Amino acid sequence: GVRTSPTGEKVTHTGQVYDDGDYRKVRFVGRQKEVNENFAIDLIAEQPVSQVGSRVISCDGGGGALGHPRVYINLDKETKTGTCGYCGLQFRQQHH
Amino acid sequence: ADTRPTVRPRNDVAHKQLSAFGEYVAEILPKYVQQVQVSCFNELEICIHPDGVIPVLTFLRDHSNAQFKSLADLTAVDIPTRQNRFEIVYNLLSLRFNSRIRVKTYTDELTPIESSVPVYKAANWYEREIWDMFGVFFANHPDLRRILTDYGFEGHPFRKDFPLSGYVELRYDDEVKRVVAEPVELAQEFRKFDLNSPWEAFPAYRQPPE
Amino acid sequence: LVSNLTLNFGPQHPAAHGVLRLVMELSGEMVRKCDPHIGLLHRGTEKLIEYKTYLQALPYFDRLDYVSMMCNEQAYSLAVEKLLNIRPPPRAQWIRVLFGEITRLLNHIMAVTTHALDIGAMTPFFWMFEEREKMFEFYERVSGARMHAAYVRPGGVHQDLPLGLMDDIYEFSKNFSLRIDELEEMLTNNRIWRNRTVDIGIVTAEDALNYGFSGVMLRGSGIQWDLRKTQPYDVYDQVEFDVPIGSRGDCYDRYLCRVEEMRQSIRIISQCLNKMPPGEIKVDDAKVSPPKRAEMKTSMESLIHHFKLYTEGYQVPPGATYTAIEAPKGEFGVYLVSDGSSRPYRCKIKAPGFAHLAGLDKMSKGHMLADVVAIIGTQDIVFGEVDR
Amino acid sequence: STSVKPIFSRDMNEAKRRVRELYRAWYREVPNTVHLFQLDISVKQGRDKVREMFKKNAHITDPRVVDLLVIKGKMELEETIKVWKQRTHVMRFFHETEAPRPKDFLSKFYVGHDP
Amino acid sequence: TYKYVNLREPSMDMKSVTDRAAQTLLWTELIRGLGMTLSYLFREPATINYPFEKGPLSPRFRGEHALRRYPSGEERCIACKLCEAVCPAQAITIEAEPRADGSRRTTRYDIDMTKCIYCGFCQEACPVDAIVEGPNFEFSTETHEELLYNKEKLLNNGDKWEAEIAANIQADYLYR
Amino acid sequence: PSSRGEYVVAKLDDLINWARRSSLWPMTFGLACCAVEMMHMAAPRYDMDRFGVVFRASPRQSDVMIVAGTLTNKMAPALRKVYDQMPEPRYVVSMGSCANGGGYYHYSYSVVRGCDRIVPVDIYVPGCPPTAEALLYGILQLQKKIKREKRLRIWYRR
Amino acid sequence: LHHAVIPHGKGGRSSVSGIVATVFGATGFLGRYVVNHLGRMGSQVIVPHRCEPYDTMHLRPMGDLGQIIFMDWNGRDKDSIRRAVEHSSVVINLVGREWETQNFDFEDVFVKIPQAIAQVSKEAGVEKFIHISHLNADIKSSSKYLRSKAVGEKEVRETFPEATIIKPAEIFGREDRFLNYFANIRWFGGVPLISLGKKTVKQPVYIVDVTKGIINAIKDPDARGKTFAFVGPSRYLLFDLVQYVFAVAHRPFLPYFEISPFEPWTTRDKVERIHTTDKILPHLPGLEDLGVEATPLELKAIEVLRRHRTYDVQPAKTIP
Ligand SMILES: NC(=O)C1=CN([C@@H]2O[C@H](COP(=O)(O)OP(=O)(O)OC[C@H]3O[C@@H](n4cnc5c(N)ncnc54)[C@H](OP(=O)(O)O)[C@@H]3O)[C@@H](O)[C@H]2O)C=CC1
Ligand code: SF4
Ligand code: SF4
Ligand code: SF4
Ligand SMILES: [Zn+2]
Repeated sequence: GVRTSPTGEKVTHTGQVYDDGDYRKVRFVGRQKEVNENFAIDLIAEQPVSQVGSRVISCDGGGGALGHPRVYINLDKETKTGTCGYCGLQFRQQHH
Repeated sequence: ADTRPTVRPRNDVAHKQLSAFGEYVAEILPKYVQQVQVSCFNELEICIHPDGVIPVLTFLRDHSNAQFKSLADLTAVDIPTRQNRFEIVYNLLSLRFNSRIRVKTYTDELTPIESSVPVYKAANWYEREIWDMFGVFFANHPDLRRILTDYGFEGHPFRKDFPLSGYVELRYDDEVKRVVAEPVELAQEFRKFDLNSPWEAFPAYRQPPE
Repeated sequence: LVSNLTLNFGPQHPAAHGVLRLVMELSGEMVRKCDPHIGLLHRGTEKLIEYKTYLQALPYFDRLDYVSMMCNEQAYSLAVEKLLNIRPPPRAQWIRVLFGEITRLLNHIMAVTTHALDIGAMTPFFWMFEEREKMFEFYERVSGARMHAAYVRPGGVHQDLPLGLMDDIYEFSKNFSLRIDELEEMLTNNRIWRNRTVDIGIVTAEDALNYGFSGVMLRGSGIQWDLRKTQPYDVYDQVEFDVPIGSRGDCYDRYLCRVEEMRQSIRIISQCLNKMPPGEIKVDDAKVSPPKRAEMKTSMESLIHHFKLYTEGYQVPPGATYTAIEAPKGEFGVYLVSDGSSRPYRCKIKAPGFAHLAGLDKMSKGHMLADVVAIIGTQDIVFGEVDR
Repeated sequence: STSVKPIFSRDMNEAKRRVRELYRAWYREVPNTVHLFQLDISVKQGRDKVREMFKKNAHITDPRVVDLLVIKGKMELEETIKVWKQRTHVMRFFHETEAPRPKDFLSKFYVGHDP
Repeated sequence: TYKYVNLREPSMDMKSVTDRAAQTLLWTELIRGLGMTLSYLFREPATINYPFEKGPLSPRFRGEHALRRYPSGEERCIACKLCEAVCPAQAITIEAEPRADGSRRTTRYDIDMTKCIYCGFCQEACPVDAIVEGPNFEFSTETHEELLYNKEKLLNNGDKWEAEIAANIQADYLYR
Repeated sequence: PSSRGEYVVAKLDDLINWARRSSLWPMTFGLACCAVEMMHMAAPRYDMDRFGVVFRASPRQSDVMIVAGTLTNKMAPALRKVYDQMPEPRYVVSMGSCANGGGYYHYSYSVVRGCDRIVPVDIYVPGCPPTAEALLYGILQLQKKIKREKRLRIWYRR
Repeated sequence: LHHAVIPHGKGGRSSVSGIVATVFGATGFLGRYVVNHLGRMGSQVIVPHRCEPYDTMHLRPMGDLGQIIFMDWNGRDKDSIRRAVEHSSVVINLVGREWETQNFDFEDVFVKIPQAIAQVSKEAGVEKFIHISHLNADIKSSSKYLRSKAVGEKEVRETFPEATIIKPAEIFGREDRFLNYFANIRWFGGVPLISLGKKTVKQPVYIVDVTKGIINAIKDPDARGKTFAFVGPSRYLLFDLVQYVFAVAHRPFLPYFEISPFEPWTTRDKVERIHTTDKILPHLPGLEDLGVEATPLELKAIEVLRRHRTYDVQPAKTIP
């Protein structure tokens, strides 16, 4: 989601934008404010939750040595979805 | 030698020889030598009163059992926590006996050390450097002056109280058509990371209480 | 003094050894005195290292002598190992030796060729530099960086050799000796080369010791001394090679010595490939050797030791030492001083070219002006370590 | 106790000698310096600057220090005499490009934070 | 064990002397010197054709730092500041705040490609293989400011080359 | 023949912009490690000379300066002096990372933080050292940068 | 002042001053000092230009990273002008020529271009403005350079009533085309042709003096709307100057070139300004008011013509 300011400048996934009065945006004149449109926060939300059997499920981001360290995610609480700290993929215990 | 690939095999024979060779120099020149110590990695240390730079260095160079022909290295270690802040160090080689000894003195800003150039021609420039970077003055040096720093460097860099970024940064100015100097300004300051762990690392080296 | 001239190399010519401002005092045709100025490249390396971790400081030693890289790192590594009181695994010691000789090949090729480039001999510069290009790949295929590999570290090396490399180093070594014989076929017997480096810059045996010379300067005038034979460090006690010794003392012998050392490097590599042992490449002491990524991403202790060794480094026992190696140019060593913290307190770098340059005045007495070209070159002076 | 090894001068009376010896060394060299480097300041200006650096050290009292201050001066002069310095190095004592740094209190309180 | 390099004694026999006398007046060894050069004329030059050809490299090659993403697309970096704390030249600047969804992530991440020394330490210290160095090296710029890569530039490069960075890491992650 | 004033300028302007880039004679400043790569770039493998870029030229008949290595405060005045002696046109190319922002030695008292302070740089080549191939890319890139010059056209429109 | 322009630092190279200056025609002899002085303290600077980007390189060292910007524009266009002045805390116009082309005559560079710039600054709401007028401006003046100049001094005082128009006398400096004009152009390959330079009074000023004046004007809040002229501290006669010049330049002297493409030398109208007397305007505030002292031509003429001097000179007599 690239939502632009009324002044006409894009807003990054960090939210920074040179507001109306600031002179610092003059640099872009004749050039462009390079931004990356693959907003990280959006893409993860697209990925679906996963159903598991036991209270504890292990996440490694897939690939073992090529992923983040191994973390064990509690899932006793059912009012919320367990989340892997590193990659952010969610898990939830099923029918309970 | 022992069967432990992750440890350094001790060579005690060479260590014993240095201790035997220890008193050999402590007895011969007791007017100067203050302290002689041997480190566990087979390196002899001789502590000499600063006056005895020539008597001691000249001895080992020529004695019939030292024969330390070549001067390996010559520097100083700034240490602002001592009255004699600086600390010269001479590293000597001996091709005949195939061994190295280290000789150290102590001085300060205003107490020059006699040039050892007569003993070794090697220290012709190493003594310029020590003066250039640390400020210690060498008496009777044939030609003492800056060797490393830039001309008119109003300071002695390698002192521990000399900021890493200096005091003036250069730049070229069109108004005067020549390089100029100004007080140093950094686009990004040098971040000063604090690394010291708050837990005692080696109990062996523990300094006793005060 | 008749007419002192500030002969300057600031407008550097194609020699790539640094920038040298030389102040001389001629008497007509013949030179009579010299006074090199060497501050032109002093960057302050010996002062910055006091703010870095021993690990962070390692890349500096790579940029001291920028034609003998991996040899420099080995010099620093041995010093830290010695103070750490740990030994690299036997496989590591062979790899480091394997590249020490390869680096020594790199250094001499630069030394002999450029030393011949300065005297107008231009063809030998290329032929051998092509081999330097091939050798760069071995640097690049193990460490990923053509020159400043930083491959050698305290505790062994970083990554093990990739497959098909030793089987490819062998290919280089086998045909290499033909390259040198081509080199000698235009320098040794050539009369023009002889006229330039015979009876030039003769150094007396006693003086060489007094001024503080080392390497091909000492052994170029008869002195029998090579730290690879008297004070071996890694495995040199377990290989066979003959330290060439000259007798005349002039430049010619030093040129012969360097060419002979390269051949004595091949005789060693031939033994490193055949004797290369198996095992791990780094000390299996996690507190000094950060674990491989496999264990870091799986085990608790394996992670912490990968979280402190890359932010705080390893503590070193308080102390100081001087360690030296037979670097290609000459004796190279560091007077590292540790006060117990993960950052060195002091590090003096004994550049072999520092003493070999101060002694230029002595060697330059009573020689034509053009002979300083063949005198500076024969010493293999690189101002990266002269100034630091 | 104050037993201290001297460098050259055993007392201020001898030490002050080299200072006057030194001052003449500069005072007679400024004319050469201006012409040698083709600077663009009259011979008068250099000596006036020279006095300043000598003057700011009038407060000194230690015999050793004056020997040290003197020792540096010879090196500075020797480089100047031999033309080892360069036109740039000569003018670094005058601070041309540096704009007037304010020094009174109300000046400081209007420009920034430095006391 | 040593050996002598220049200790030959010229035998004073007439034939031998005539050879050294023959050598001088006929330049034979110099005629030989013209021989080796002639051979190299008829050899095949080792010159490659750039840019239509490239110099062989290796998977471990170090190039333009870049920031990676998981297969899902999420940023791998978690602002652990290991890379900053180890970059010898202090060419890395980092800031982080808890993102909207309360996940540790960066806000400001800058690499100074002029203070960088291209040492490879950053990719060694990353516990999640986020910051790496791609096989690209042709990124010379006409201005100094262009060579200051911030978070946006690094992410784009990572996305730009990711088709290759993984391929190299795949073949080489075992040695590490 | 026939052509407007604008057209004839472009073609005869296109010529010189081609001559001044097909024949570059670069002065070399071998100040540090990155000096070595400059030698490799001239070595047999790449043979920078194959593009007309000769190996050695008198600093007072150069065509482009390639600052390679660190720029010490002591050595800075010499560099500027050399720069002023270069006949126009003169293009300066910064090579490496210590000749761009002080590289490894950015915080060294005796290092000029980026040679651009002493002279105006045209092309910046990153990498310490920039692989001998990358440096060659910069030189090729410089020729294009020349190729995008329109002196006479601007002159005709004065 | 705007939040991002608050002063910060100690005024060095990388210190932030807060002066977002847009300089028009900065490529000229006068501009490069103004740019350099603005760059000295690190003030953000935008530099529109018309020539090749190559010709702007020498300005680059004068500014820190991201403080110097090289846009493009055209006098005949106002769309380009707006971009370069959209967020400038001040705008400086330094355009001008010593000769006329077939594209931009004297009026275009001295009337419309100074104006067109002024209006857009008003349209964009620029808070300040500076304009370089000529000391001898008068619509009844002989020199079309001056007559064209005299028109511009009016609109700029009208379109931007608060613009600080400045009217300096002849300027000299290292790259000046006045002291270098006499030494080389007048004499080289040609004996002096002075047409009885006995009545004229010339009062040139030093380039550095002008440069320091402009910056001080920007800082001052009360300088809004005023008008200044900068004149050396000592008046002189045309003939006395030329004769004295050859003493410093050590060229032979004998008391008493057409218009072509390229940059002409010794143009028809340029002569009138050499002979034209310097106006005496005691009522207009000058350099001394800006906290700037005039530097006598004796002190600084040495450096400019030192190069003319191939490989003990009484200073020129003054005229009250
Ligand atoms: N010595 C003097 O004349 C004195 C100074 N002044 C005024 O100071 C001002 C600046 O002085 P100075 O630097 O020596 O003047 P310059 O001759 O150097 O020209 C100043 C700028 O104007 C540019 N220029 C010329 N024509 C145009 C155009 N159509 N459109 C845009 N820009 C153009 C020039 O660029 P380009 O080169 O590409 O054309 C140049 O950058 C002058 O205008 C002058 O009236 C007033 C009193 C005395
Ligand atoms: S390669 Fe090394 S110097 Fe460069 S950014 Fe990475 S850690 Fe820093
Ligand atoms: S080391 Fe990796 S995960 Fe940690 S801050 Fe750096 S890029 Fe991010
Ligand atoms: S830029 Fe690269 S080659 Fe040059 S001095 Fe720095 S690290 Fe060495
Ligand atoms: Zn996960």
